[PDB]
Amino acid sequence: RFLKVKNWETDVVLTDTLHLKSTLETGCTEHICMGSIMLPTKDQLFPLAKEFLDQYYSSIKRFGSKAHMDRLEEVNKEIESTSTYQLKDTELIYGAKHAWRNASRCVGRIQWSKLQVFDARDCTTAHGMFNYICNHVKYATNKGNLRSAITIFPQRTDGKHDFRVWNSQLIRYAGYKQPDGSTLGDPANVQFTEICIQQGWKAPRGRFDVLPLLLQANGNDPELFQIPPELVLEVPIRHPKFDWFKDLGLKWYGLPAVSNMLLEIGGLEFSACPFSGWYMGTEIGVRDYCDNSRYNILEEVAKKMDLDMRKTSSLWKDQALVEINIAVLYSFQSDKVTIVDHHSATESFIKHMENEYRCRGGCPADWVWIVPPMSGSITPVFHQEMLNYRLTPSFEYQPDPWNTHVW
Amino acid sequence: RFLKVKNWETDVVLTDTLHLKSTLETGCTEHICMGSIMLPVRTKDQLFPLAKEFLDQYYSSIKRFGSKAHMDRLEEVNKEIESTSTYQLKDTELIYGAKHAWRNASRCVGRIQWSKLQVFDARDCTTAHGMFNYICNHVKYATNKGNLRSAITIFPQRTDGKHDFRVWNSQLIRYAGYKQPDGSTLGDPANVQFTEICIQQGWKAPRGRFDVLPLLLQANGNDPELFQIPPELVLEVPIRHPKFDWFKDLGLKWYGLPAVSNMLLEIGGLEFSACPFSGWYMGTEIGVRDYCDNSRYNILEEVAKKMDLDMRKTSSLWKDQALVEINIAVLYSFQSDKVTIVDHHSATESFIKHMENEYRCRGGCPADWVWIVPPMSGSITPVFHQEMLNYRLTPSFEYQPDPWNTHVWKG
Ligand code: HEM
Ligand code: HEM
Ligand SMILES: Fc1cccc(C[C@H]2C[C@@H]2NCCc2ccnc(-n3ccnc3)n2)c1
Ligand SMILES: Fc1cccc(C[C@H]2C[C@@H]2NCCc2ccnc(-n3ccnc3)n2)c1
Ligand SMILES: C[C@H](O)[C@H](O)[C@H]1CNc2nc(N)[nH]c(=O)c2N1
Ligand SMILES: C[C@H](O)[C@H](O)[C@H]1CNc2nc(N)[nH]c(=O)c2N1
Ligand SMILES: [Zn+2]
Repeated sequence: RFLKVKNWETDVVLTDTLHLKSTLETGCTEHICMGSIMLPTKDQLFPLAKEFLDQYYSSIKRFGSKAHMDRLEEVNKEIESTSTYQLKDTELIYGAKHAWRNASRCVGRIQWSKLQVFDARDCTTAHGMFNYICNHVKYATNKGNLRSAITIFPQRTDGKHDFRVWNSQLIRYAGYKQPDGSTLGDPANVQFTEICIQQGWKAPRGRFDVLPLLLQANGNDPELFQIPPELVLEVPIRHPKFDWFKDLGLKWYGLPAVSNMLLEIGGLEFSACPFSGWYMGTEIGVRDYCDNSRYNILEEVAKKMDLDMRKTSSLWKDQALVEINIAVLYSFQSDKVTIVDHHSATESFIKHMENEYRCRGGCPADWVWIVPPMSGSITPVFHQEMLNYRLTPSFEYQPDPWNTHVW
Repeated sequence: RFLKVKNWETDVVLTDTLHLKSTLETGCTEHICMGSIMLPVRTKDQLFPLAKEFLDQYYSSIKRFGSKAHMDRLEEVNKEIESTSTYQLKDTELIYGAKHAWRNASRCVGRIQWSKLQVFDARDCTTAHGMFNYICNHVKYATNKGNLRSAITIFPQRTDGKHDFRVWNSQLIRYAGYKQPDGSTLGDPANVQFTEICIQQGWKAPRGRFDVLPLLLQANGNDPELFQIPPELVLEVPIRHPKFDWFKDLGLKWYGLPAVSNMLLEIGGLEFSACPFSGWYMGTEIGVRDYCDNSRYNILEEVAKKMDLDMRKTSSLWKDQALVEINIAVLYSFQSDKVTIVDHHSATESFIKHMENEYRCRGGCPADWVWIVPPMSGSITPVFHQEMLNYRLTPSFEYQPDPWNTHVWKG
């Protein structure tokens, strides 16, 4: 019931007590582990609200205070009469910060307490959402000195009036098919790009076209908006050795901003809650550039380096992978746009873990996601046992709106 | 109940029914996943159903389920258990069992080869000297002058727990580690403790960076005895790099035969505590883990310096750069010396095919993602994008405590 996690590089052992507060389920059973699967009412709501308020008031050293009891009081009254309740700003911010703190797949959580929270619960229209999102992008981007942020739109009422950002990220590149049968741009966004087209986007059928926002306010049909170019900070990718690298014509954006997730706090659901931090270099160079079903530029780079691509055993893929990632880090650092390498990030995360074990009694962590997609075992997290479990407040996946939307 | 795993590169979806035949616990619960945790005397009582289960499996595989031969065998095993509190496996069952423990080994990326396993039956063995001879023959057979063949040698099963056969080495072939008084380590830091035991047991240590350890062998629960593997049987490979000539001057070499000697093989309820097995190396086991782990030989810095990389900030990716050249070196050296080795691209690609073949013909393939994904360049291998289910089937290989922690010393 009290569990130990060992680091096999340092023999450091930590004891987890925090998992005993876990409420949600993992997909795993005692007969089967699903650790590598990507996705495994008034009476319902009051316990949830209670669990949250209890931990909020505990966090501000006022557990069992009259203020605490009064709040539980007031919230229960509100639920019974209204079937829902509203968070005070202090609770909202605490909840958002803790949803990040509890995000077991996020390596950047050492930063969790410095989140800037934008309260957009007063928003009513897609133009309103657009304004808030532009403000978020500009704040977070900060001319390249990135700052973590979340913007929180109104909570779900009866599920017929949901606020949704249809984009998976605020800033992504379009993807179009060709009669050539190949794929132009980012293959990840082919389907979303088409929904932009059918809704009326005028695509400039290029390779790196910043997608428009598709914004749904109050269960209404979603609308298109172009993010002001001047707010989208982009980075041309060059190598600090290979002059020919720039001729590949690669660029990437500075702001990584997840916008399709669901923020759950005290039983309330915030279906539109885009958030951003800053890039770990591998996200771009390993995943975005080298994944087969993404930009998949390995062979092209490999040829330009004149590598022996006859046999896999020359490790030409590995050699090219490294240089691409060198270039990404270099390009971002040169243009003074915040970025972290996987060595520094994972080093920070081990520090955060030990802090969390020390000051909270544990830290949920999904090893499959925390270990970087290159050079796994030369980063300290590889050797770190981790326990994965779900705490609330939380960020949850939710279905794509185009499968659900009653047009 | 059916379970689907998806490959996120190819969108190939597979369906697992095999997990239903899983009995053993995983460590995980509905509330916690222990997928990244490394490690999360049997009565006649529990023994017959374990025997029956195994023999039902055996007889299904040979298309003789429910046959008279099947029924007579259950009867025979039942009677033997009831009167002797245990039983002996036929040779055919042993072979079937060992192959299937390999097949079920969820952490082994090499399982495409599972049906090709030379099984050596050493159940007639009674002494440490006898064990040494059997292990010598295994090393010679498996090495095959560089053309490696998978093999396993099976010593007699556990009886009362007081007469265990054990190989105290973790691998048949490994280099000594020596803690120096200044806190540094000469040789392989992983084997410091075992090296000390050996020395205590009377081993005369040459005290160099690459000393092949002696075998420490326990027969029938007696105190273990030291033997030296004949050097001529230990195939080694000097590490050089195809383009960097200073690389050979690092003085590196490795042995060619990877052989695990400390696991327990469970078949039909019987426990085989000494069952050393060997395959061949995936290059990253040596180049990534053995050389570049901070807690092992740890040569990244020295390699990096000699390459004149920018080592001032990690963001130069000097570590990733040195790591790659070292792994190129390991592959180059082994191929050049005609010693069997597989790169992680080839091995993972084959595993995906194996795994897909297993879903069709078998209804599943238990796999541990945390272990199947290679310790470098993970996402440019197909396994990274492959959802996998982990569960425990028998026959199986299991961990067991190190024998120096449990052994009752005779004198
Ligand atoms: C500030 C620097 C940050 C860094 C370096 C960072 C790093 C990462 C990385 C590398 C991933 C893996 C994503 C993938 O491979 O798809 C991730 C996922 C995630 N991050 Fe962060 N992050 C940061 C900020 C944030 C913030 C501000 C939040 C929320 C307030 C957050 C919440 C999450 C969540 C919920 C996931 C899981 C996403 C999923 O399941 O697809 N992160 N993070
Ligand atoms: C023939 C080529 C083989 C290859 C390329 C191969 C590859 C591997 C690799 C890379 C690992 C991970 C080891 C680690 O990181 O500690 C492993 C583990 C394992 N393999 Fe193999 N293997 C082969 C043969 C075999 C054979 C012949 C057996 C048994 C009959 C076997 C059973 C296992 C088991 C039980 C493990 C898990 C060991 C542990 O948990 O420490 N493999 N294999
Ligand atoms: F389960 C899935 C199946 C298919 C696609 C998927 C999308 C998952 C990969 C994306 N996860 C977020 C990636 C991302 C992008 C931009 N920024 C961040 N980000 C920002 C701060 N922290 C993370 N993360 C899930
Ligand atoms: F749970 C643990 C905690 C700390 C160390 C540990 C040892 C792991 C490394 C051993 N795994 C086997 C390594 C190995 C060596 C030589 N050959 C093979 N090999 C041969 C065929 N298949 C694998 N494997 C476990
Ligand atoms: C199938 C497997 O779970 C999947 O490929 C995961 C592996 N680990 C990951 N890790 C991160 N950070 N991001 C990912 O998208 C994935 N994908
Ligand atoms: C903590 C973590 O489970 C541990 O370091 C694992 C990670 N994956 C591994 N994978 C392989 N093949 N071998 C290992 O020793 C490990 N170690
Ligand atoms: Zn699990």
